Amino acid sequence: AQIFPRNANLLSRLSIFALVLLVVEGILILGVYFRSNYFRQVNVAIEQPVAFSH
Amino acid sequence: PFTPQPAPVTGNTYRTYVNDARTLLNSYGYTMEGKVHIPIDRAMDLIVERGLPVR
Repeated sequence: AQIFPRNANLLSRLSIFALVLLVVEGILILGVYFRSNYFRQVNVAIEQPVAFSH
Repeated sequence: PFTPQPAPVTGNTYRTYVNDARTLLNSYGYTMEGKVHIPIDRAMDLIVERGLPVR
């Protein structure tokens, strides 16, 4: 209470928890983007110069 | 990018003519002037048996 306010305990516990969760979320971001259908161009009908129809 | 929903086609397709001719190939039958439909894999055996001319 000399330096910090009353909810410093609240903010510090939430900050350590949030740091763990953003590490987990950044790993989830990297994994999702490297497996994404945008990255590997999966289920994307890539346009050909004639538009052949199979 | 979800899996595309390919639009279900209509009109006639190749399958009607294809299975009509697949029926017409086996299973004997008649026509306008031909004496009998000799089936493929029986007419095939006959045409190798009387042979094609060689050279």
